[PDB]
Amino acid sequence: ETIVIGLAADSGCGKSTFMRRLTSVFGGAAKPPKGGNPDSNTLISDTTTVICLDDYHSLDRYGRKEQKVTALDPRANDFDLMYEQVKALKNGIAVEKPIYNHVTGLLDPPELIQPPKILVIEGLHPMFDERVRDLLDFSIYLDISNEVKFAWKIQRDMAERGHSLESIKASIEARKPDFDAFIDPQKQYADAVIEVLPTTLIPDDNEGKVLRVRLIMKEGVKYFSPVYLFDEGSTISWIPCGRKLTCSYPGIKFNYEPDSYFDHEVSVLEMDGQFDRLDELIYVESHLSNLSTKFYGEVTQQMLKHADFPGSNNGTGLFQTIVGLKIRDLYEQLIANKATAR
Amino acid sequence: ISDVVEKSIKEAQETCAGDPVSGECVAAWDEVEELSAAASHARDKKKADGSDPLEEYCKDNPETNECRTYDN
Amino acid sequence: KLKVAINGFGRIGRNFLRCWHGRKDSPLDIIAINDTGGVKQASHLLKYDSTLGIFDADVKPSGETAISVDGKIIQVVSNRNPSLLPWKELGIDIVIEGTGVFVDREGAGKHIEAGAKKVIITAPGKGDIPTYVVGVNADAYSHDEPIISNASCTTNCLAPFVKVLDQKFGIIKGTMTTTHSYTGDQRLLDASHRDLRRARAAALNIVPTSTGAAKAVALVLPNLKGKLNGIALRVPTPNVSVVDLVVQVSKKTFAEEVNAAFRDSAEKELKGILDVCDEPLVSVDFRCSDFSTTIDSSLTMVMGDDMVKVIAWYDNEWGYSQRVVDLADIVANNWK
Amino acid sequence: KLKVAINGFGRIGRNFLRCWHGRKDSPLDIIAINDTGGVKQASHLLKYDSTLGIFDADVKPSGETAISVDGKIIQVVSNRNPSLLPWKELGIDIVIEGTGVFVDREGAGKHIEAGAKKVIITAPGKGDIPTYVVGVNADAYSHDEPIISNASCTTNCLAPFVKVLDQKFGIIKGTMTTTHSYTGDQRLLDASHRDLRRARAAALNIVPTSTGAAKAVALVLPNLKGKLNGIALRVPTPNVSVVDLVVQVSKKTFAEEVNAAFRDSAEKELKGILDVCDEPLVSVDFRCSDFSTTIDSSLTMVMGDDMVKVIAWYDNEWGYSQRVVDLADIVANNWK
Amino acid sequence: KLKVAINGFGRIGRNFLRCWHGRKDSPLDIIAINDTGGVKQASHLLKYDSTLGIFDADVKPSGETAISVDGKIIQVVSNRNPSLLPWKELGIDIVIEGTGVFVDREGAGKHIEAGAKKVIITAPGKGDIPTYVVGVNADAYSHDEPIISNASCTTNCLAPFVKVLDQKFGIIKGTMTTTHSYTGDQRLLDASHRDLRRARAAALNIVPTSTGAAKAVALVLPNLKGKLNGIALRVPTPNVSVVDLVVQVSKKTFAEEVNAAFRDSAEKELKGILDVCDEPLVSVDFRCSDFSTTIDSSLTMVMGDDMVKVIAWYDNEWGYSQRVVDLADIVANNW
Ligand SMILES: NC(=O)c1ccc[n+]([C@@H]2O[C@H](COP(=O)([O-])OP(=O)(O)OC[C@H]3O[C@@H](n4cnc5c(N)ncnc54)[C@H](O)[C@@H]3O)[C@@H](O)[C@H]2O)c1
Ligand SMILES: NC(=O)c1ccc[n+]([C@@H]2O[C@H](COP(=O)([O-])OP(=O)(O)OC[C@H]3O[C@@H](n4cnc5c(N)ncnc54)[C@H](O)[C@@H]3O)[C@@H](O)[C@H]2O)c1
Ligand SMILES: NC(=O)c1ccc[n+]([C@@H]2O[C@H](COP(=O)([O-])OP(=O)(O)OC[C@H]3O[C@@H](n4cnc5c(N)ncnc54)[C@H](O)[C@@H]3O)[C@@H](O)[C@H]2O)c1
Repeated sequence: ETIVIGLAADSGCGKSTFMRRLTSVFGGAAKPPKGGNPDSNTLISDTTTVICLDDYHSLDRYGRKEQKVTALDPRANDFDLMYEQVKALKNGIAVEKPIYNHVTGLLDPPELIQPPKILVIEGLHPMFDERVRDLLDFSIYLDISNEVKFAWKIQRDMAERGHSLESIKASIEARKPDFDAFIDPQKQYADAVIEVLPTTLIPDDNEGKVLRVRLIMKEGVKYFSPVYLFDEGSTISWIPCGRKLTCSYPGIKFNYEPDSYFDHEVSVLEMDGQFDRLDELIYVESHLSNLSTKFYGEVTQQMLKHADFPGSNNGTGLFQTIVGLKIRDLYEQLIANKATAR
Repeated sequence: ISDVVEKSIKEAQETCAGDPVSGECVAAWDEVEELSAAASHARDKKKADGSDPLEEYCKDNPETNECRTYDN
Repeated sequence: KLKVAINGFGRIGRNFLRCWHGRKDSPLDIIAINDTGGVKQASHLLKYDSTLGIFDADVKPSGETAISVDGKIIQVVSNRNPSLLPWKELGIDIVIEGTGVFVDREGAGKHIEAGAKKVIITAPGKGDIPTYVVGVNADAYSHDEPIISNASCTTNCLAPFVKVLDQKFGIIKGTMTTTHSYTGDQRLLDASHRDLRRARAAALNIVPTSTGAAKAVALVLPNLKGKLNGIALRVPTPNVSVVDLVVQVSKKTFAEEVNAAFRDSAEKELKGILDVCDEPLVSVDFRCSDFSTTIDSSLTMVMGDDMVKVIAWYDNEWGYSQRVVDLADIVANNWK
Repeated sequence: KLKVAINGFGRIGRNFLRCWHGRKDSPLDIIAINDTGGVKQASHLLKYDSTLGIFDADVKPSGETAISVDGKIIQVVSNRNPSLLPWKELGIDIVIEGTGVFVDREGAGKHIEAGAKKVIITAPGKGDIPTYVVGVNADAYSHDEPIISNASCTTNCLAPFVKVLDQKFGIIKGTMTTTHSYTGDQRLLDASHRDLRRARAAALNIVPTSTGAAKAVALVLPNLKGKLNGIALRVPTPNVSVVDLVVQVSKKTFAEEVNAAFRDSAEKELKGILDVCDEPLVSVDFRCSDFSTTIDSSLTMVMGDDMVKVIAWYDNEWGYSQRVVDLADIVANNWK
Repeated sequence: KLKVAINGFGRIGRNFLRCWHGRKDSPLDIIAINDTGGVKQASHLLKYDSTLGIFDADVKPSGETAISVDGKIIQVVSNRNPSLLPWKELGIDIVIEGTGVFVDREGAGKHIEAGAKKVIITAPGKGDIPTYVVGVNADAYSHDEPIISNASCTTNCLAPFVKVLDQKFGIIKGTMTTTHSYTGDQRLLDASHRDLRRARAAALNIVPTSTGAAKAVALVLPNLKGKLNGIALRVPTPNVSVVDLVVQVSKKTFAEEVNAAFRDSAEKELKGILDVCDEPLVSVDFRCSDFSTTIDSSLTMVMGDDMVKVIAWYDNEWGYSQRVVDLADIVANNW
């Protein structure tokens, strides 16, 4: 009776703060399992357990050096074992999961994990394999543009002693051909996809502090109603600043409009700028509709709770918790209808 | 940690000297990318413990006077 | 004839021994105690207590392994790690986990690894641990579950009269405050603690604290999920705690109707679990009251017509310790 | 400048003199004291306060009918009956009623017939008495009224942060309970008392008491008439106290927005009257607080969409005594 | 400019810092604090205190390893093992031992083993260790002693008004009973503890406990070897305590002559250590008193002609901390 959620990521396994918002949305907290391997990429919550797709790796770190395959390459991952354990986890059967330690790089003795209330599979190939794609009850993939990704790499990963500035550009240029063919075309399968881009308000500075973000939601998905701005189906450009709400530079901008996303029908939600304070954070959330919120300001309370985390005031985290609440509403409707048939 | 990052990134730079474009470069750069992310999570966990050592101490010893948290 | 053990010989563990001893016709035979202090202390602190007085029983040690109460021998084994306990050697059936750390499934299961048939957690269980409170969902218990949790003394007091309020009146949303006695977690003088509020001196201060009590009532009554939340006030009294809960009901009512609803509910369905007091009383009067919740008839008042405030007294140690004995009696009633 | 006398050298009377002493260019000049204890006790108890510590001033008796506080000499008289008091001779313009005995207009008007111009009392008056709260109702004072009241320690703490909620949000109905420190009216050990819950030992009990504070704030804010109700809970702490308030507002809101409204109002127009506390704190940290109310931001909590709970701290002895000084300065400013 | 640091940030650790902060010109500089405590945890306990009130300074954290106190920054290291502490790296001269678990030469040597040049134990040391009381045993100190112990709270009170009593009247025999305030030693409610008396609830009742302070005065006053012994009674008050000494003096005297001796001794010899009080006070009025002992003049009785009963108060938290600050000044001036 468990629920499978797929999320693709490039930066790291659990490195994204996306997971911290989702666990907190539907759990008190999430933590690594007690005892066992100190490098276990698994996270355990009351209802949530995060699963690392890096663990289902056919080759150790030593093995891939003697081959042409990258970590993103399909041959390095074995989907045959991954699908077996997930299908066993779906029905409620205990599993044995190997561990890919990022430090040592050698496959460790397998850890066992019990079936969760909600299962999420973080990694790089949730929707790449067609067999696993059916098991997924929800598909998420956040697209990080090369300009903002390179920006994020410099602002956070340049401080390491060994790295040089142009050496970092040499890293993502090597990762681009493998990522473009094997990771990027997963955008069509994703039920909801978040793009991040440099802002158009300020003169295009690539620090990544204030970015431009679009939320693309597939329409027609069961137990899923897309968030809309003032009207479902129309095209709106709204700037919230004015007579009653006054805020400083750079500002805030929104764009709700329908779109065609790889022969699908979607409605996009764009946000460009950042939140200077609380007053426009409620003002923005108040006017949005189909939020799947239990009470007034639930989105604001979850963001202010996690404000110190990176990207909690620029709209990235705002759409992350909005998507996070949607998984909950998807979860509660689905288990209720399953219970009637059960 | 960072010393093994420096060794990996030096050898990855030297491995690309033999081949401008090859599959050995993408092998060398993939490792360096994984090591840098590995150092980042170790850096975050070191910083996270320094502000609150007791919650890590209360992780192993919850019966001591500093660590007891009874409700009601 | 169930062999019951006590793993935490703290405030609740000693009351559980005092409550089991005072009872007649109980299927529990206490044969095992696990205090880190040893036999010398467990013999002494059980005999003399500051809040309950001297035990009316010839409590004296019998060797360096066991103690004797009124002729009955109880074994004292001191071991911090519960997995190494000789539970299988003694053959104990239930474990009264009163330590207060092993509130998770993994920690309490170390008793099951030692040969315990069942474990009762005196704290509200962490994670997907089935929480049963006596008087509300007591019949929901089945023998299949190996680990069960009896909820908080706040919840054990909050759940019964909330059950009366939800059913007869119809509740929409409620806020709770509990003025609680200080507990062992608080420091006596200011020193380091995980919670900075608890770290301050308990005897001199009103310490606010976080409790999941109002959120834990959702576990025993599924209707109230997302309808309640609460805080706690730790006042310089040692034993007696009082909780006040203000709700927004659906049925327009007045004050004395709420009291009359707690009297027929007392005699009919909650006899021995819930009581109502109509005399001007203070905290010390409610010492050693077996009723898990005791309403104060004078103080309840409804503002508007559907916002009801009702406050109730309860004994945090003794009143809750009895409910653990009642719960273990229910466990002993349904065996195999 | 203005001749002011004190009738009743109690906790409020002693705190008044020390709060007035610390002020700068305060128009009032204290000339007389009326305490039945005598000069030896008033001089000693002024210097040595158990709650507030010693007085950072030289206090020595001058002659045998007066005391000298930091050079300034203050006549001290002792009499139960205010009609015999020499307010004619000393020509006192403002007499302060700290006894707590004369709260009716008939009884507390004896100072006027003794020769006093205006009397302000430190308790909620009985009958028709104008009741003011600094920062809420003190801006509508007419000099013609010769008997005034500064409302109680809770009512002075309630009205400022209650006024903001009604203005910004709008309240339908609300309730409160104040976990108050104990006071002089309670008995130290159990002995005869007309209010039986006050007869009990204050040091060992949680004494619950009916209060007029929630009903008295309707005299301060007219649109809140018949919408608030409250009862008090007295716990064994000497000085500091808390009050939590639950109200059903009309405008939908959540927790943090209420704090943002309180913080903005605390800086805008309730400066020096309201402060918002963002740190995890405890009662003694609010000893000798100059604000009428200090909201605890961590405990503010809403349920549903329109039920708001707010916890506030107040120093009943000192913080209320500061407002009595500030109200007396208000009278002296437009004194004509 | 002597670099000192604290090993325990409890009651005596915090009171030491605030006593050092009150000094107008001191040769001590605090750099590090060792405790089982975080930066936000140690700073919040320093600023706000349930006993002495709010610290009158600007206390805030500077980084995740240090705090800011009135513009001065001190690092906060957190390691329970002293032998693994970074003392040589910061340049520590002496270390205040306030943990209470290192009072033996084997244990307290883990600081000098780690880079300390001296340590000051805030407890009666176990075994052969120097025991010094300010105003009585302050002179007999040399730079040679690497480990020194300031005596217990009631010893720093008992030695001053006995040293004057022994020299001017002669002490044949005597006993002592100090009604002490409850400390962090006892338990809030009845819990597990090895001392069956202290294991019981501290806030509720009186607790008799043994004390070595009556014997410990022979360490500073060798003229009293085997003539004083006594016990202590823990009472439910937070901070300040009182002592009661009844000795059988040799020279015949009356009661007023006893108070006359303390008045004259306080004016010249024990100025700053001993004081006499004549007004009818209670415990709370002696908070933050810098004198190690304030004799209650109106309570001094004499029975027969040679039995003298004297009562004196002391702030064990504050007054004893000031003696540690004053004794630490003696270490600096003799460096
Ligand atoms: N009034 C109450 O105290 C009350 C009321 C309701 C629920 N509860 C909950 O029930 C539990 C009972 O707590 P308490 O009042 O006994 O606290 P307590 O401070 O009295 O308990 C301390 C005792 O726990 C024992 N202990 C600690 N660690 C141990 C270990 N590793 N192995 C074996 N024994 C160990 C010690 O022997 C000690 O005597 C608490 O966790 C509390 O959350 C308490
Ligand atoms: N709890 C508080 O601290 C507090 C706070 C705010 C307001 N109040 C209100 O303050 C008033 C005073 O409180 P309090 O505790 O200071 O009073 P108190 O109990 O301290 O007052 C006793 C003082 O009044 C003197 N006194 C009593 N009767 C007298 C008489 N007939 N003539 C002259 N002197 C007399 C007494 O000897 C003593 O000096 C009460 O009205 C109380 O409601 C109290
Ligand atoms: N009241 C007095 O003046 C007095 C009287 C007798 C003895 N003492 C001495 O002072 C101590 C009493 O101090 P207190 O009880 O007021 O303070 P406390 O016990 O309240 O605080 C001590 C602090 O030291 C820390 N600590 C404990 N063990 C440690 C370790 N191994 N490493 C690092 N830090 C550690 C703890 O976190 C605690 O916060 C006694 O043990 C004795 O040594 C003081």
